[PDB]
Amino acid sequence: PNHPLWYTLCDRYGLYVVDEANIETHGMVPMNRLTDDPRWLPAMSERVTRMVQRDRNHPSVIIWSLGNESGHGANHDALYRWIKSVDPSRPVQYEGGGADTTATDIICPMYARVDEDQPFPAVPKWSIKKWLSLPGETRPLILCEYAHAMGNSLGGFAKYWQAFRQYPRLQGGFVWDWVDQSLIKYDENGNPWSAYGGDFGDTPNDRQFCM
Amino acid sequence: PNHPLWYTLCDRYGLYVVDEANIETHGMVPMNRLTDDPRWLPAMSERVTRMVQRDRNHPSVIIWSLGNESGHGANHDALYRWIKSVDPSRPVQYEGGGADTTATDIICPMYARVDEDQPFPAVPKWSIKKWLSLPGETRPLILCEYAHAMGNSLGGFAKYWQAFRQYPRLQGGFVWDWVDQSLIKYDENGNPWSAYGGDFGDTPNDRQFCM
Ligand code: NA
Ligand code: NA
Ligand code: NA
Ligand code: NA
Repeated sequence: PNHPLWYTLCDRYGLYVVDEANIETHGMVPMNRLTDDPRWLPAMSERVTRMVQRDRNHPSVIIWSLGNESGHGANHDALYRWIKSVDPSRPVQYEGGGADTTATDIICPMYARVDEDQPFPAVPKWSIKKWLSLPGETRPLILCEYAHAMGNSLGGFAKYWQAFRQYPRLQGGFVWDWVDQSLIKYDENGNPWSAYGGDFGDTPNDRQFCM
Repeated sequence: PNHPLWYTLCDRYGLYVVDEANIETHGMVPMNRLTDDPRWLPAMSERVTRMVQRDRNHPSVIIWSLGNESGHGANHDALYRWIKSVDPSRPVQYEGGGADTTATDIICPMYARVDEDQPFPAVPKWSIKKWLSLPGETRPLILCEYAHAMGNSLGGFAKYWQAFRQYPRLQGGFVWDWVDQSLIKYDENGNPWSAYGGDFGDTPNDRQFCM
């Protein structure tokens, strides 16, 4: 959840908002180790429920998200249903556990390609065109993350937009991402420069991957 | 319907058969002028019912077809349901009126392209990949006709097969077609040659389009 003024500005300037719970357990092995554990349901529940209680009156918020990169655990299904029950006005989405689980109203993959399948075990990223028509599948597809804009990037961006326009159920996506997470450091003369991972003696680090 | 021995040979050698009623009204304007007319329902009914009565015991017949290029009329819907009622063991298909009408269990277009849409009014031929995932669509797609093999042709054949293998619900198609409809004629020296439309003083004719 963002600083509260963000939603005010989105209401007034006009931007659709996905409001997302502060839950990410990416570094767990497997990713859902905590989110499938009932011991962690109370902590997770508050991050979902208290977001809804705060932001439910903002017209800019159109979709609730259960968090990010926390696998798919039973705690997600419980909290999916909680939101559906208290606020039927907004779809609920969540990418973890393969982007098309029982905890999401929207097929919301990250970095699924337009034409190319990436058939990873358990959590495949199908071609978005292919994903829509998998047997029994009927949901809209909106990428929660796509076109990773790291350094000299956005090659193939047009391929996404051609597909979005041709396919009714491909309803777009959210580019990753808006702004480089670089930080200002200063040389001996006080001149500023842009710093990334490892520049603060921080270790281990992931270097330029924050930009 | 074919010569009775055909089905016997398909049973024994092993080929899947689409058994198709002897109904084509292509030259009508619009194409469904007779098939939407209840005065023509008796004649149509016999071409469907007497086919089913004859061929229903052949294992090679896996799909019934209501005919070809007769638009989509109320007579098709009636006869679709008749077959569904008398023989639940086989899907019923029919391409007329846009290939995805209420008279077909299978999306069965003719010459719909792999990636390219052809948005004709009333009867569009969508890209086959796109067709599968149109809102509310769930049926399998098998082209009743594709890859028109007229003369020096079958350019782009590989493109269909790549799509068929990638997409579960793209389950193939039937090439148009097996054998040139050329006829032997004899020259002044009694030497045989292959003839097509117009070579018998037949007019109007459609020349080489029979091959
Ligand atoms: Na679209
Ligand atoms: Na990053
Ligand atoms: Na297939
Ligand atoms: Na022909």
